[PDB]
Amino acid sequence: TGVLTESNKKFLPFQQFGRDIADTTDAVRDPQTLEILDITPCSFGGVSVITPGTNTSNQVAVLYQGVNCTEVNVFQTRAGCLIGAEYVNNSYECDIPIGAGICASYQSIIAYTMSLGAENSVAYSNNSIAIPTNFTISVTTEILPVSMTKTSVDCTMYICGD
Amino acid sequence: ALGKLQDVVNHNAQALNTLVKQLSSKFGAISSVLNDILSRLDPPEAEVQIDRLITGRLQSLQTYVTQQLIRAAEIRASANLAATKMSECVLGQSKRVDFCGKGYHLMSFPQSAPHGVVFLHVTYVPAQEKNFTTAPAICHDGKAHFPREGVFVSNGTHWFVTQRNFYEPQIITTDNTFVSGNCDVVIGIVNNTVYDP
Amino acid sequence: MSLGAENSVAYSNNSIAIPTNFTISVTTEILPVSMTKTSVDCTMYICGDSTECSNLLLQYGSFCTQLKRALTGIAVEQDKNTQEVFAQVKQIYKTPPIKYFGGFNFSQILPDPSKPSKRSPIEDLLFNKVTDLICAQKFNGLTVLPPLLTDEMIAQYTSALLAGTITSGWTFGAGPALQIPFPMQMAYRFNGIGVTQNVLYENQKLIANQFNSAIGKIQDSLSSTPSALGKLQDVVNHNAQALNTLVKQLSSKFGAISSVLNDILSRLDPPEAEVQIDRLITGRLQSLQTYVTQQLIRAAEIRASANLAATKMSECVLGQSKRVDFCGKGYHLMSFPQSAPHGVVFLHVTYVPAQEKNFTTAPAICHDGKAHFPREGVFVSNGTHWFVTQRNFYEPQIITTDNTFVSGNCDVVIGIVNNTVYDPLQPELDS
Ligand SMILES: *[C@@H]1O[C@H](CO)[C@@H](O[C@@H]2O[C@H](CO)[C@@H](O)[C@H](O)[C@H]2NC(C)=O)[C@H](O)[C@H]1NC(C)=O
Ligand SMILES: *[C@@H]1O[C@H](CO)[C@@H](O[C@@H]2O[C@H](CO)[C@@H](O)[C@H](O)[C@H]2NC(C)=O)[C@H](O)[C@H]1NC(C)=O
Ligand SMILES: *[C@@H]1O[C@H](CO)[C@@H](O[C@@H]2O[C@H](CO)[C@@H](O)[C@H](O)[C@H]2NC(C)=O)[C@H](O)[C@H]1NC(C)=O
Ligand SMILES: *[C@@H]1O[C@H](CO)[C@@H](O[C@@H]2O[C@H](CO)[C@@H](O)[C@H](O)[C@H]2NC(C)=O)[C@H](O)[C@H]1NC(C)=O
Ligand SMILES: *[C@@H]1O[C@H](CO)[C@@H](O[C@@H]2O[C@H](CO)[C@@H](O)[C@H](O)[C@H]2NC(C)=O)[C@H](O)[C@H]1NC(C)=O
Ligand SMILES: *[C@@H]1O[C@H](CO)[C@@H](O[C@@H]2O[C@H](CO)[C@@H](O)[C@H](O)[C@H]2NC(C)=O)[C@H](O)[C@H]1NC(C)=O
Ligand SMILES: *[C@@H]1O[C@H](CO)[C@@H](O[C@@H]2O[C@H](CO)[C@@H](O)[C@H](O)[C@H]2NC(C)=O)[C@H](O)[C@H]1NC(C)=O
Ligand SMILES: *[C@@H]1O[C@H](CO)[C@@H](O[C@@H]2O[C@H](CO)[C@@H](O)[C@H](O)[C@H]2NC(C)=O)[C@H](O)[C@H]1NC(C)=O
Ligand SMILES: *[C@@H]1O[C@H](CO)[C@@H](O[C@@H]2O[C@H](CO)[C@@H](O)[C@H](O)[C@H]2NC(C)=O)[C@H](O)[C@H]1NC(C)=O
Ligand SMILES: *[C@@H]1O[C@H](CO)[C@@H](O)[C@H](O)[C@H]1NC(C)=O
Ligand SMILES: *[C@@H]1O[C@H](CO)[C@@H](O)[C@H](O)[C@H]1NC(C)=O
Ligand SMILES: *[C@@H]1O[C@H](CO)[C@@H](O)[C@H](O)[C@H]1NC(C)=O
Repeated sequence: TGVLTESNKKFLPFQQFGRDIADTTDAVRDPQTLEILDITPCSFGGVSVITPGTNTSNQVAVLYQGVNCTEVNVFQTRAGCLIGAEYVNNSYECDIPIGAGICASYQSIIAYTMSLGAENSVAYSNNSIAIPTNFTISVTTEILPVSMTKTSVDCTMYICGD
Repeated sequence: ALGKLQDVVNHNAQALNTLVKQLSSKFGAISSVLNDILSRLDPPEAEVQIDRLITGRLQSLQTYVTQQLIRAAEIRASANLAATKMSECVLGQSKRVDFCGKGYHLMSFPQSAPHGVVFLHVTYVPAQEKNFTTAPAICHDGKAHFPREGVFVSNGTHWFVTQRNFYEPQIITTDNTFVSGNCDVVIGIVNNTVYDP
Repeated sequence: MSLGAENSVAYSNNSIAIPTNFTISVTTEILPVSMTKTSVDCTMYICGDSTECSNLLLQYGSFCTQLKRALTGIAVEQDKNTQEVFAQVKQIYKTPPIKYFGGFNFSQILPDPSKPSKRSPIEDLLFNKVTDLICAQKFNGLTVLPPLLTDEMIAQYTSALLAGTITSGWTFGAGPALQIPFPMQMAYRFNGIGVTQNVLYENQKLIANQFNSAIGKIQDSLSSTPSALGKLQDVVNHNAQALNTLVKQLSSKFGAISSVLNDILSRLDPPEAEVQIDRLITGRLQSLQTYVTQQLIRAAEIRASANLAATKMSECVLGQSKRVDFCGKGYHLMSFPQSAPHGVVFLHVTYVPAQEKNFTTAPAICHDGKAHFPREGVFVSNGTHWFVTQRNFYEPQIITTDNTFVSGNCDVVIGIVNNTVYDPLQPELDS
């Protein structure tokens, strides 16, 4: 199953079919008329559903991965076509990752380019220094997994039972 | 907050559930129940059906063991990191940056958690910074004076020497400065008096 | 093979070697951070458009769900690895408009305004030097997923880290960014490795020239060597190779009459077609499981490398590290992060001692029946006179009460030599 586009490839007279580097057909010669056609498979995409928690809302957005918007609140991203989210020029922290610098959040569902950080310009000069005059004692949490559940499998009973 | 430990627990349960789920798979055989296969067929074809079930179940079990081994390696690496943190953050003060909390590390406290450890990192964070005019050295009597442990700061009219991480201005003296060379070599040296005790 | 050039160290009980000069050495460390994110449609890959094949595939159970879940875990893991290595500052720092840092030149590592990508010349070189197969891989139901952080944003994070380190030293890592002049920052780093501030200040122009020359050499070395960026390219190669192998596996009969499902359906009745499709499904499923297993092992290796890269970014770039060989060869001074495709390159600026000279050494000096020990240095003799100098640079100073401390009598100490110890107070009271 494929689209048959015009081909610029010059086949030798014996050759009938054409193959990719990976041994998949990319070209063919028509039997009725001796012309070369570029066989290209029909478009496919990975449908991804972007949703907030169900209790908060039931609105969803659909991302078609790798599919241009013209071949399927519609916005075009490098990741694919995003339908059901409205692009906002504002930048916020990432809530739901879409990819290619695009993130989604619920406020309706909006898509935006995520802000890396707040912008700070340090006042560097040849002869000025900044000295702390006070301190904060900060306690922070680090959570590390140490062990897993210990599992034993009876191979004979699992495969065969009694 | 405790997502990582729960995730590990979730994976183990999920893996077992998947393995249990695999028992309900025909694997290309007439039935997924061995007892039905024995009850319904003669041994020459029952052997073939049992073989199909055995190969599918064995493949499932091998897949489960392979994922378990990869997860075991990941957990072992995490445990080794946790042991390193326990030795270096709890049993000692660490000069490594960001190893034992954000900021300058002071001490750490271990807390047990299911399948895990939680480290409470007590760190010192500088705050309320103030601008000062600074110089590399002080020129007094044709000699260059450098801070032994601090930095030279000026509030606009007077020069003092203070510790780098806290503002504590002190009079510039021979006690807290050392003399190396003449003033001319140093770039940016400023002229100020150096007190003698 | 020869292990090494042969050197015999001239050990003697009373001789020490003291460096009289230094070399500022910049070295490159290349670390992989992330891999290509791959997603596989299990049904499309194994069966394509065949309904009968999908129906037979359903009998095997949740294998497809397991493979998709594992790939999804790897895909999120790569983004997490990139966040851990690069997103370590919540403030995007910027360099001052006047790029004067006491004679230190950072043009090669700072972002270039002229370039549209806003990357440094070193970063641009790194991107250039790391590079219908893709179409076929896409056509077989395998999809490459874009990285969550784009290359420009990763470059922006590296720029923020560079701006923070250059303008603020190590303060920004541990808290608010506190401005410090770059020569004073370099002097602090010199103090960290045990060399006094005066050595940096007196030789500031020489140190700046050495650093600039080293940075230029680093750019030339990366540009002129094919195998400098081998590790990142290898990772890219493995991912492409794995996909190619998986695509190649579709052309395998796997013990069946044909490798084409459509031919099997067209030529055979369903009782034997089911057997042939089963053979194809089991072979393709085994191939897919094998691919996922290698991907998981590689993901673990890349995760370990990313954890190491994050540790280097925290300890070498955001701080000065006393760990030996962790942040370059030599005594570590500072480090600079540069973005690279699927990777980070660390420019480690280190202090290497050079032009060492022999001196006669003693553990202690005996004066007035008392043993004097150096507070911070070592006792050296040039043949006739005794001086005390810092261990890592030769700076002879007169032995005085100020730089020595008295513990015990001379007799207990072994190897003690007799020399005068000057008193600062003696001229003052005398005059
Ligand atoms: C130290 O002084 C500098 C300049 O004298 C201060 O930097 C200014 O900060 C304000 C407030 O954020 C900005 O609006 C200016 O644009 C900054 N100037 C420059 C040249 O960057 C800095 O805030 C002072 N530091 C402290 C702790 O007061
Ligand atoms: C340093 O910061 C501490 C807080 O971190 C300041 O303590 C506060 O002082 C104000 C006014 O004196 C009180 O209203 C607060 O209740 C205090 N907070 C705490 C936690 O004690 C302290 O005054 C600051 N010191 C300087 C010199 O600025
Ligand atoms: C810089 O700090 C010094 C020391 O604190 C200041 O000198 C003192 O200033 C106070 C108030 O102006 C006077 O009462 C003292 O008599 C001063 N001491 C001496 C020894 O003169 C100085 O004023 C500060 N400069 C600025 C611009 O704030
Ligand atoms: C720091 O002090 C030195 C010596 O007191 C100053 O050097 C003198 O400068 C004046 C005016 O430029 C000359 O007339 C003298 O001949 C200089 N003497 C010597 C020994 O060089 C120097 O100018 C001072 N620097 C500052 C910034 O005030
Ligand atoms: C310090 O002195 C020792 C010995 O006085 C020197 O070691 C000699 O080095 C030369 C040249 O490499 C060799 O031919 C000798 O055999 C070495 N002698 C011994 C006893 O090992 C050493 O080179 C001197 N250090 C410096 C920096 O010149
Ligand atoms: C320390 O080494 C530096 C070079 O690493 C020396 O600087 C060189 O000095 C010579 C003669 O003065 C010049 O011809 C070179 O061009 C200098 N090189 C550089 C890179 O500036 C310096 O002289 C040495 N110092 C000592 C005390 O040995
Ligand atoms: C910093 O280094 C850069 C390059 O490392 C210097 O730029 C060079 O400037 C010279 C003189 O104008 C040109 O001939 C070169 O073509 C420049 N190189 C590049 C790569 O553009 C720069 O002058 C140095 N100094 C400062 C203050 O930026
Ligand atoms: C060891 O170092 C001392 C001090 O640098 C040298 O003593 C000086 O030597 C020079 C040249 O011989 C004389 O002009 C000075 O007057 C000496 N100073 C004193 C205080 O005597 C000494 O010569 C060096 N010894 C050797 C063997 O090089
Ligand atoms: C170091 O100095 C001490 C004290 O001046 C020396 O001890 C003296 O040695 C002489 C000759 O052996 C004796 O006549 C004195 O009676 C000793 N005095 C004491 C208090 O013991 C010692 O010999 C010197 N050591 C060296 C290696 O020169
Ligand atoms: C077949 O028919 C087409 C259409 O009439 C003609 O153009 C062509 O020359 C014929 N012969 C071959 C060998 O294709
Ligand atoms: C000091 O800094 C300013 C801007 O930061 C610069 O214009 C000036 O040239 C610097 N001074 C010297 C002596 O380089
Ligand atoms: C000093 O070293 C030499 C050989 O290096 C050795 O023979 C001698 O015994 C040593 N001196 C003492 C007092 O042990």
